[PDB]
Amino acid sequence: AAVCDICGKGPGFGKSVSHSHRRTSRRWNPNIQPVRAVTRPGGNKQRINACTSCIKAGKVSRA
RNA sequence: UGUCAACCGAGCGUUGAUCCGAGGAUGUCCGAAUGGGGAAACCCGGCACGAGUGAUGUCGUGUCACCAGGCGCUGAAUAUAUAGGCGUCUGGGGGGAACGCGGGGAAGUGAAACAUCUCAGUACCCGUAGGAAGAGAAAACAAAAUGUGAUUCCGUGAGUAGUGGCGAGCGAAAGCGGAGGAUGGCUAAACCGUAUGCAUGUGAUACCGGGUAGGGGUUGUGUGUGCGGGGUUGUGGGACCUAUCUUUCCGGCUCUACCUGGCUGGAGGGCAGUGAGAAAAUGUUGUGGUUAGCGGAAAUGGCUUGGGAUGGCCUGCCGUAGACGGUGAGAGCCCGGUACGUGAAAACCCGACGUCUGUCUUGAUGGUGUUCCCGAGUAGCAGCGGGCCCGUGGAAUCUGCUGUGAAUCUGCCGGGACCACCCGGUAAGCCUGAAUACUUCCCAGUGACCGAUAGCGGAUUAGUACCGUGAGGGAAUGGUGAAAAGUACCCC
RNA sequence: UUUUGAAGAAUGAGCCUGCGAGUCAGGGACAUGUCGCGAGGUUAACCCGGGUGGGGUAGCCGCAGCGAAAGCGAGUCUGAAUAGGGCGUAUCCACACAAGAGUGUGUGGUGUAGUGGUGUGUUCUGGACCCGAAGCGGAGUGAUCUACCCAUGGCCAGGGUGAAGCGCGGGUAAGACCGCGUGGAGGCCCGAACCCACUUAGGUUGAAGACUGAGGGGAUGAGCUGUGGGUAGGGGUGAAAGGCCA
RNA sequence: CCUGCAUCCGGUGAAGCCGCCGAGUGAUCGAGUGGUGGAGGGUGUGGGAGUGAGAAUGCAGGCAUGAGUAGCGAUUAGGCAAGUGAGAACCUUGCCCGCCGAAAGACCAAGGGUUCCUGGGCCAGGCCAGUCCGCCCAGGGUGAGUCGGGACCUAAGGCGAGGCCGACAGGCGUAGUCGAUGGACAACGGGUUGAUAUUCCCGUACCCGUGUAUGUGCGUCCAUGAUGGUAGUCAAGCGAUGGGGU
RNA sequence: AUAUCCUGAGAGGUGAUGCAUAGCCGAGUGAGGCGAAUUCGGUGAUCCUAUGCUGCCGAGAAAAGCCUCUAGCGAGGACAUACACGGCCCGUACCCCAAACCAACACAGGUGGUCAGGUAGAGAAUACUAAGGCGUACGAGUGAACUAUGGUUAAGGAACUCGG
RNA sequence: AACCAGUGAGAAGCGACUGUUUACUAAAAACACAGGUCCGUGCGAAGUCGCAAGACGAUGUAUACGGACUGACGCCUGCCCGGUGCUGGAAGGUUAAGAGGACCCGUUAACUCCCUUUGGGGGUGAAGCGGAGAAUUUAAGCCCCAGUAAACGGCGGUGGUAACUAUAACCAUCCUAAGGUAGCGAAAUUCCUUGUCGGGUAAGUUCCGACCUGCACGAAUGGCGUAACGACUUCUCAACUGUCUCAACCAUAGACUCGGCGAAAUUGCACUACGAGUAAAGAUGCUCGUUACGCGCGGCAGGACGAAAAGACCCCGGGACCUUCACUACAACUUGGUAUUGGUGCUCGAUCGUAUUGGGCCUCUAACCUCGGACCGUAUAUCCGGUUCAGGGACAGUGCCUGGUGGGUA
RNA sequence: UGUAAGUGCACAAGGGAGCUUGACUGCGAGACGGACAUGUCGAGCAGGGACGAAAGUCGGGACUAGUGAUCCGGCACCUCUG
Ligand SMILES: [Mg+2]
Ligand SMILES: [Mg+2]
Ligand SMILES: [Mg+2]
Ligand SMILES: [Mg+2]
Ligand SMILES: [Mg+2]
Ligand SMILES: [Mg+2]
Ligand SMILES: [Mg+2]
Ligand SMILES: [Mg+2]
Ligand SMILES: [Mg+2]
Ligand SMILES: [Mg+2]
Ligand SMILES: [Mg+2]
Ligand SMILES: [Mg+2]
Ligand SMILES: [Mg+2]
Ligand SMILES: [Mg+2]
Ligand SMILES: [Mg+2]
Ligand SMILES: [Mg+2]
Ligand SMILES: [Mg+2]
Ligand SMILES: [Mg+2]
Ligand SMILES: [Mg+2]
Ligand SMILES: [Mg+2]
Ligand SMILES: [Mg+2]
Ligand SMILES: [Mg+2]
Ligand SMILES: [Mg+2]
Ligand SMILES: [Mg+2]
Ligand SMILES: [Mg+2]
Ligand SMILES: [Mg+2]
Ligand SMILES: [Mg+2]
Ligand SMILES: [Mg+2]
Ligand SMILES: [Mg+2]
Ligand SMILES: [Mg+2]
Ligand SMILES: [Mg+2]
Ligand SMILES: [Mg+2]
Ligand SMILES: [Mg+2]
Ligand SMILES: [Mg+2]
Ligand SMILES: [Mg+2]
Ligand SMILES: [Mg+2]
Ligand SMILES: [Mg+2]
Ligand SMILES: [Mg+2]
Ligand SMILES: [Mg+2]
Ligand SMILES: [Mg+2]
Ligand SMILES: [Mg+2]
Ligand SMILES: [Mg+2]
Ligand SMILES: [Mg+2]
Ligand SMILES: [Mg+2]
Ligand SMILES: [Mg+2]
Ligand SMILES: [Mg+2]
Ligand SMILES: [Mg+2]
Ligand SMILES: [Mg+2]
Ligand SMILES: [Mg+2]
Ligand SMILES: [Mg+2]
Ligand SMILES: [Mg+2]
Ligand SMILES: [Mg+2]
Ligand SMILES: [Mg+2]
Ligand SMILES: [Mg+2]
Ligand SMILES: [Mg+2]
Ligand SMILES: [Mg+2]
Ligand SMILES: [Mg+2]
Ligand SMILES: [Mg+2]
Ligand SMILES: [Mg+2]
Ligand SMILES: [Mg+2]
Ligand SMILES: [Mg+2]
Ligand SMILES: [Mg+2]
Ligand SMILES: [Mg+2]
Ligand SMILES: [Mg+2]
Ligand SMILES: [Mg+2]
Ligand SMILES: [Mg+2]
Ligand SMILES: [Mg+2]
Ligand SMILES: [Mg+2]
Ligand SMILES: [Mg+2]
Ligand SMILES: [Mg+2]
Ligand SMILES: [Mg+2]
Ligand SMILES: [Mg+2]
Ligand SMILES: [Mg+2]
Ligand SMILES: [Mg+2]
Ligand SMILES: [Mg+2]
Ligand SMILES: [Mg+2]
Ligand SMILES: [Mg+2]
Ligand SMILES: [Mg+2]
Ligand SMILES: [Mg+2]
Ligand SMILES: [Mg+2]
Ligand SMILES: [Mg+2]
Ligand SMILES: [Mg+2]
Ligand SMILES: [Mg+2]
Ligand SMILES: [Mg+2]
Ligand SMILES: [Mg+2]
Ligand SMILES: [Mg+2]
Ligand SMILES: [Mg+2]
Ligand SMILES: [Mg+2]
Ligand SMILES: [Mg+2]
Ligand SMILES: [Mg+2]
Ligand SMILES: [Mg+2]
Ligand SMILES: [Mg+2]
Ligand SMILES: [Mg+2]
Ligand SMILES: [Mg+2]
Ligand SMILES: [Mg+2]
Ligand SMILES: [Mg+2]
Ligand SMILES: [Mg+2]
Ligand SMILES: [Mg+2]
Ligand SMILES: [Mg+2]
Ligand SMILES: [Mg+2]
Ligand SMILES: [Mg+2]
Ligand SMILES: [Mg+2]
Ligand SMILES: [Mg+2]
Ligand SMILES: [Mg+2]
Ligand SMILES: [Mg+2]
Ligand SMILES: [Mg+2]
Ligand SMILES: [Mg+2]
Ligand SMILES: [Mg+2]
Ligand SMILES: [Mg+2]
Ligand SMILES: [Mg+2]
Ligand SMILES: [Mg+2]
Ligand SMILES: [Mg+2]
Ligand SMILES: [Mg+2]
Ligand SMILES: [Mg+2]
Ligand SMILES: [Mg+2]
Ligand SMILES: [Mg+2]
Ligand SMILES: [Mg+2]
Ligand SMILES: [Mg+2]
Ligand SMILES: [Mg+2]
Ligand SMILES: [Mg+2]
Ligand SMILES: [Mg+2]
Ligand SMILES: [Mg+2]
Ligand SMILES: [Mg+2]
Ligand SMILES: [Mg+2]
Ligand SMILES: [Mg+2]
Ligand SMILES: [Mg+2]
Ligand SMILES: [Mg+2]
Ligand SMILES: [Mg+2]
Ligand SMILES: [Mg+2]
Ligand SMILES: [Mg+2]
Ligand SMILES: [Mg+2]
Ligand SMILES: [Mg+2]
Ligand SMILES: [Mg+2]
Ligand SMILES: [Mg+2]
Ligand SMILES: [Mg+2]
Ligand SMILES: [Mg+2]
Ligand SMILES: [Mg+2]
Ligand SMILES: [Mg+2]
Ligand SMILES: [Mg+2]
Ligand SMILES: [Mg+2]
Ligand SMILES: [Mg+2]
Ligand SMILES: [Mg+2]
Ligand SMILES: [Mg+2]
Ligand SMILES: [Mg+2]
Ligand SMILES: [Mg+2]
Ligand SMILES: [Mg+2]
Ligand SMILES: [Mg+2]
Ligand SMILES: [Mg+2]
Ligand SMILES: [Mg+2]
Ligand SMILES: [Mg+2]
Ligand SMILES: [Mg+2]
Ligand SMILES: [Mg+2]
Ligand SMILES: [Mg+2]
Ligand SMILES: [Mg+2]
Ligand SMILES: [Mg+2]
Ligand SMILES: [Mg+2]
Ligand SMILES: [Mg+2]
Ligand SMILES: [Mg+2]
Ligand SMILES: [Mg+2]
Ligand SMILES: [Mg+2]
Ligand SMILES: [Mg+2]
Ligand SMILES: [Mg+2]
Ligand SMILES: [Mg+2]
Ligand SMILES: [Mg+2]
Ligand SMILES: [Mg+2]
Ligand SMILES: [Mg+2]
Ligand SMILES: [Mg+2]
Ligand SMILES: [Mg+2]
Ligand SMILES: [Mg+2]
Ligand SMILES: [Mg+2]
Ligand SMILES: [Mg+2]
Ligand SMILES: [Mg+2]
Ligand SMILES: [Mg+2]
Ligand SMILES: [Mg+2]
Ligand SMILES: [Mg+2]
Ligand SMILES: [Mg+2]
Ligand SMILES: [Mg+2]
Ligand SMILES: [Mg+2]
Ligand SMILES: [Mg+2]
Ligand SMILES: [Mg+2]
Ligand SMILES: [Mg+2]
Ligand SMILES: [Mg+2]
Ligand SMILES: [Mg+2]
Ligand SMILES: [Mg+2]
Ligand SMILES: [Mg+2]
Ligand SMILES: [Mg+2]
Ligand SMILES: [Zn+2]
Repeated sequence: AAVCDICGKGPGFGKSVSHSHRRTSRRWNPNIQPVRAVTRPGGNKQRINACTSCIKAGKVSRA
């Protein structure tokens, strides 16, 4: 739950602000889920972490 | 025949010692440690080739990690195939004082308190290479001037325009003047060829510019990929037809033989070359400098005090050399050397002079109307955060994440919301030296800087003794005199 | 020294020789002397000179001010108002006009002085006269004593107390129960080593940075101890006292 | 005090120190004189100061009183004759007396590294003097097929090829290899020098390996046998990285 | 069935015509030579049989080695005797209930384990003692008070002290 | 016969016993201890450490495990559900993000009047581009209603009503939830207190047994007893003794002289009297007066505000830790939307059949999930990966925004 | 004699009656006391009003208490900017 193995999108770091205008540390992590990639026509897939961006763009096929 | 620091015994050298300059071998063990093991410098092996004993026991020289990337073989449950397994080559594991790039990232303290702020993007950490790095060829400014023309670094522009519990504080840009010259080059798209596959075929009147004609595969027609031409831009450009001008020879092809228009090979003549624009090697110069050395001028002058003249008085000489040190007391002419001249076996790097490599000349020049192209989850939009003076405020621009999601030249984006008219430009791919930053080391120089409680903690046994089981802390100790001639000898 | 008030019984001083304290940086600011120039002064960054010298007009202040502005100008803003007011035209004298509500309104003159270096007092930003804590964060180091647990050994001198069970003689129909011999279960009892620390006297510039002399509790267990291992600081551990962590 | 400039002094004695004599309204001065010394100084006028001490329970070094006062670190206690030598209650020899004796004795592991022996001396140390020493100097000294460890095996635990997770840094744990306080494993008595002893010697034992010779002696090539009975295997001898006992 | 096997204390023979010793001679920092008897009883273990046996519950390491089995290799190997050989690396002095270790010291503390004689004694307590080792590092004198550790004391016995 | 070698009894209080604790002032009435009750846990559990895998719980499965209060054994364990938590009913009101676009304006196409010639100067209006943007939708929390005291908690005063004196020993007044059941009581609780009564010696503010006037005893922060036990606290009795009237004597190690070595704290100065005075209010050091040869040794300690640690007690200023309905945040938990995210069916609505795009429910498998079984990588593997079989399944988990609880942390 | 006290008012500022909103706009010569900013009075000018024939008075209440800076923001208008 860190980075997409394909596009390598790492998490970004920022500062969270309360309604009292006081600052504090917080982190944002890109949406990535475990899916079996469709790359070989042979009909075999392997467990690889992927990101919604790559999945929806189809860089790893759906089948 | 190094040195602390005398002393003895031993020896070499004119047949060139010692010394210094360049290159070359050996180089026990640990230390990324990598034959295996482990509490640093200590224990135990395999394999091959040699040495030794009547044979084991023994001994010498090689070789015996891991990971990643190529290449070859092999193909499990399981069939296609993969994972996995073997053989062989190429690379990497650590260290380094400062200098860079991208991230993470704190608390003391001011506001006479303090949450926002500031301290500060500081200390520290992480991943990273170099001798420098990064950045870089406008989707840039400005405003009606017919302006500038890549980037970087300094001085102004000013403590102003702004911002802030409008407190404490924080802080630009444009333009202008300087250092440098390369206002440089590459790459995917529009279309033909070629190894292919996936396909399907009316498998025959379609593939080839016209005419004579032979046939049914340069597949008849589509798709994705590797390989060579033609193109690289803003007054838009590039691909197709249509006229004009056309600065070597020959061959094979445009299905085929014959004329017309195109594709490709073999030979002049230019073009550059270690180069960012393509890469590899091989044949002949600079008293270019550097790593040592060598030459190098003139008073034993006289008189005086003296232990000692390098002190005082009087006479000389050199000066392309009166910088600086030593010598028994302040030395141009005593010594070391200074001005100046020379000077290298080997090696270094620079520059210049020579085989070889490769694009183009099958090609270039100025026009025309039509059909296709100009960098995809991108630009923009909505939500949540950063840093620009802008501390969400009307919020421009850049950027991180999540959803939605566009077009190809009367297209698109920019001139601090936004609309209309004007003006500039062509992002979503990649390289690019010169102007700049720094010294752990070496060479040469300087001090209205310190002289032993000062000066680096360290002028001597120095990061030693010592303290602490640890990170770590951290001490004080120079002057005899010209030479030791360091007081023979006698006496208590 | 600090005190309104002290020779003090308010503090500092054993003696001696050394070491120890209003400086620096910036074209900063105000003020004050000093030198050139004079309606100008004035150079940065950067070039050429073993050298302090010579170039370098990019910049900054006075030269006109008023008004938030479109602007205007010896005037200007407020304003319906030459109608009074706010700011400015260096200052002055003289000449005329008004009231003499103190002064103002119009003409002519002498005519204005600022700017660069530098000495000195203060001030701005750097810790800015000298020295002086309890505490915070980041990064690292310790469970060899002390707490707990884990694997593996050793340790407890002597002497008493006698459950179940068992066999025999009684009781019963069988028992419970009644006596007789064996057994040593006991977080049982008295008492060594070891371990603990209750009272008491000494020590207190001690022999010892927490002991000694007399007495005091366990001693087969929640026992004692050796060997090697694990537990890291807003945390560990803790038969729980706000203890321990060299 | 250091410096630019111009001057003067100095082995016929420059700088500090200790006196005498004097001098200015002050911080002081003397080119006026005496002893010590041996190597650089003064005046005039400019520029720059780490430029002037008595106190902060200041710091480095040296030294005052209490002071020739307390103590000289237990629960046993010495005495005598002789010797050595300059020195003897503290050293050597001999004779009495006392103390300890679940230790105040004889040993192992951990712990230190030359404290062990021989020879030399007694300015450093021993709480006093020392001929003595756990002071130092110079030399010498440590002997394993069988004792403790390694080459044999394992635990609580540590490392960790692959791998999982994690923004990076990093946390986990498989196969394996490390880790005695355990298991198995083969020697005892006596003698010996100034220091070594299950180690050397004497006497007698035990456990693994290699070579040669000899004797039992069995097969490969013949072939009986048992068979499942022509033919195909075979039970010799080794025997596990595997199974099962211990 | 004391069948058969295993184990196995203790006893007995061998090791040993050897070694050592009480003692006798000369000989002294000491060495040399010679060298007797060595039978029977009592007491009695914390040591052996013993990983035994009997009770109890809180219910009690692994690997290696050894034996065996085949799988599998296999034509030389097994046994016995004799002769002649090899058997690897580190630890090895001295100090150990302390003047040599832990405590700043030549310290009134601590430090795991093994040896345990005689007499009285229940004893590994207590008293004197053998083997064995010590007189441990400032001394000599002196009826002061006072201090501290002991010893004794008429009659009352707790009347002091907050408190036997 | 030396040495060695337990005083005993009678009560009360507290605790059931043996045990453990503040190294270095406190060993207890403190702590735990076996008994019980309640709460929570359906199994890669809850609870943990760890942002994650994973590990413990357990190589176990409610006749167990985690949390809480109590403490052997005997007789027992009263009333109250308003407030706050917890478990249920959310059947209504309220509101976040997101969907949604009533109306409005800016903008110039087109224009509405003069004014020219080739849309502005004095208002209408299309599209596109933008802005605030309203009504409708929502889920949680909050308000509403029941249960729970071995959950945190509370359990009063007021008046009247006996045969002579004594008071309430029944009824009603306010309130809320009721206004102390058993048991005990001048106690480890009691200020007025040495309360009153009986025991104890001559004397008893201690002690023992009772009296109820319980400021301010009380039954799971338990009450009253209780065999045995306690280096726990208080009192009484016999024996004893130098603890006393009342002290005396003897020995050891110092204290003392002699010999040797040789110590520390402090220190402004010194040929450092006293009586009465004088002052920063207590004088060796000042005024008047009295006394007093110089220098030592052994003894005693009133003074020299003697030595020790920049006073702990007080205040000022600044820290640290702690508590909560003080403020502001965070972790964690929890609610919806949205992406991951698929197909077919029933059922509810805003331009009784006609149009509305979002809710509720049931199904199917391919996404996805399972510390389920069997095989292979594999000689040794409870790791890991792959194939297959078997179950869940468009949920859950996880990204982004958001509403709530939140002394667990800052 | 509205609201406490004092100072005043018998001429009125006590009461009664008719009309009317000067409880205006643009200004202000000078003084009052104050460390600072806050606080107090005022003659007189112009516009356009009120009362009164006129002379004349009116910039709230016989007098002294009935209140609050800075910053930020809202509303109307403006011959400012853009
Ligand atoms: Mg990731
Ligand atoms: Mg950041
Ligand atoms: Mg912050
Ligand atoms: Mg060399
Ligand atoms: Mg070599
Ligand atoms: Mg290695
Ligand atoms: Mg290694
Ligand atoms: Mg590779
Ligand atoms: Mg296949
Ligand atoms: Mg590196
Ligand atoms: Mg403050
Ligand atoms: Mg503050
Ligand atoms: Mg900043
Ligand atoms: Mg480089
Ligand atoms: Mg660039
Ligand atoms: Mg770029
Ligand atoms: Mg600027
Ligand atoms: Mg400031
Ligand atoms: Mg091309
Ligand atoms: Mg191209
Ligand atoms: Mg001379
Ligand atoms: Mg001369
Ligand atoms: Mg010179
Ligand atoms: Mg010389
Ligand atoms: Mg010189
Ligand atoms: Mg020379
Ligand atoms: Mg902002
Ligand atoms: Mg904004
Ligand atoms: Mg604009
Ligand atoms: Mg243009
Ligand atoms: Mg472009
Ligand atoms: Mg540069
Ligand atoms: Mg000196
Ligand atoms: Mg250390
Ligand atoms: Mg002062
Ligand atoms: Mg004073
Ligand atoms: Mg004063
Ligand atoms: Mg005074
Ligand atoms: Mg005094
Ligand atoms: Mg004082
Ligand atoms: Mg004082
Ligand atoms: Mg004071
Ligand atoms: Mg001093
Ligand atoms: Mg001192
Ligand atoms: Mg200033
Ligand atoms: Mg000035
Ligand atoms: Mg001047
Ligand atoms: Mg005026
Ligand atoms: Mg800290
Ligand atoms: Mg550790
Ligand atoms: Mg029984
Ligand atoms: Mg018994
Ligand atoms: Mg007893
Ligand atoms: Mg003592
Ligand atoms: Mg200490
Ligand atoms: Mg004691
Ligand atoms: Mg004791
Ligand atoms: Mg006693
Ligand atoms: Mg005892
Ligand atoms: Mg007792
Ligand atoms: Mg007991
Ligand atoms: Mg016990
Ligand atoms: Mg550690
Ligand atoms: Mg407590
Ligand atoms: Mg401690
Ligand atoms: Mg000088
Ligand atoms: Mg001279
Ligand atoms: Mg001289
Ligand atoms: Mg002289
Ligand atoms: Mg001299
Ligand atoms: Mg001068
Ligand atoms: Mg001067
Ligand atoms: Mg200066
Ligand atoms: Mg100074
Ligand atoms: Mg001084
Ligand atoms: Mg000192
Ligand atoms: Mg003293
Ligand atoms: Mg004394
Ligand atoms: Mg004494
Ligand atoms: Mg002693
Ligand atoms: Mg003697
Ligand atoms: Mg004894
Ligand atoms: Mg004994
Ligand atoms: Mg003993
Ligand atoms: Mg040891
Ligand atoms: Mg050792
Ligand atoms: Mg010795
Ligand atoms: Mg000697
Ligand atoms: Mg000596
Ligand atoms: Mg000494
Ligand atoms: Mg020696
Ligand atoms: Mg050996
Ligand atoms: Mg492991
Ligand atoms: Mg690895
Ligand atoms: Mg691991
Ligand atoms: Mg190991
Ligand atoms: Mg071991
Ligand atoms: Mg031995
Ligand atoms: Mg026995
Ligand atoms: Mg051998
Ligand atoms: Mg060895
Ligand atoms: Mg030895
Ligand atoms: Mg030793
Ligand atoms: Mg030793
Ligand atoms: Mg010992
Ligand atoms: Mg020591
Ligand atoms: Mg000692
Ligand atoms: Mg000791
Ligand atoms: Mg011990
Ligand atoms: Mg014993
Ligand atoms: Mg004795
Ligand atoms: Mg002895
Ligand atoms: Mg005494
Ligand atoms: Mg006594
Ligand atoms: Mg008597
Ligand atoms: Mg008596
Ligand atoms: Mg009394
Ligand atoms: Mg009493
Ligand atoms: Mg009670
Ligand atoms: Mg007890
Ligand atoms: Mg306890
Ligand atoms: Mg404790
Ligand atoms: Mg204590
Ligand atoms: Mg203690
Ligand atoms: Mg205590
Ligand atoms: Mg206790
Ligand atoms: Mg107790
Ligand atoms: Mg307890
Ligand atoms: Mg109960
Ligand atoms: Mg229980
Ligand atoms: Mg319960
Ligand atoms: Mg769980
Ligand atoms: Mg409970
Ligand atoms: Mg209780
Ligand atoms: Mg209790
Ligand atoms: Mg209720
Ligand atoms: Mg309720
Ligand atoms: Mg309530
Ligand atoms: Mg909407
Ligand atoms: Mg609720
Ligand atoms: Mg309610
Ligand atoms: Mg009572
Ligand atoms: Mg009671
Ligand atoms: Mg009471
Ligand atoms: Mg009382
Ligand atoms: Mg009483
Ligand atoms: Mg009493
Ligand atoms: Mg109470
Ligand atoms: Mg309760
Ligand atoms: Mg209850
Ligand atoms: Mg009781
Ligand atoms: Mg009595
Ligand atoms: Mg008596
Ligand atoms: Mg007496
Ligand atoms: Mg006597
Ligand atoms: Mg004595
Ligand atoms: Mg004494
Ligand atoms: Mg004495
Ligand atoms: Mg002495
Ligand atoms: Mg003092
Ligand atoms: Mg007085
Ligand atoms: Mg007095
Ligand atoms: Mg006083
Ligand atoms: Mg006096
Ligand atoms: Mg006095
Ligand atoms: Mg006097
Ligand atoms: Mg007088
Ligand atoms: Mg007299
Ligand atoms: Mg006193
Ligand atoms: Mg005092
Ligand atoms: Mg204090
Ligand atoms: Mg305070
Ligand atoms: Mg804290
Ligand atoms: Mg959503
Ligand atoms: Mg979703
Ligand atoms: Mg989507
Ligand atoms: Mg709160
Ligand atoms: Mg807190
Ligand atoms: Mg009236
Ligand atoms: Mg008004
Ligand atoms: Mg005025
Ligand atoms: Mg008027
Ligand atoms: Mg007026
Ligand atoms: Mg008025
Ligand atoms: Mg009126
Ligand atoms: Mg403010
Ligand atoms: Zn991706």
